[PDB]
Amino acid sequence: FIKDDYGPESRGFVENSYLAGLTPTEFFFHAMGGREGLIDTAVKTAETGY
DNA sequence: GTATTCGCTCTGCTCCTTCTCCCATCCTCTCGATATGAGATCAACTAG
Repeated sequence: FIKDDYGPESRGFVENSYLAGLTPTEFFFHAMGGREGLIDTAVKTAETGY
């Protein structure tokens, strides 16, 4: 991306469906979001269990 | 003789420092590391 690109593509809007398939940038941004979910799931457990 | 201070003490108030505590449950597997006898004392015999 160009510098200072606040457009939807650049900042992680996946304009495709799962049937259409994600583009490589959409794939990476989606992996980032899913990683957030995985970290939350793996980090909340200790602190909720305590 | 009372102002007036004034030195000194008594808390007491924030704050910074220390220190001590805690950090889900359960389960499977692999892998590495991790002396000896002589003399003395005593007590049980073991008989005289």
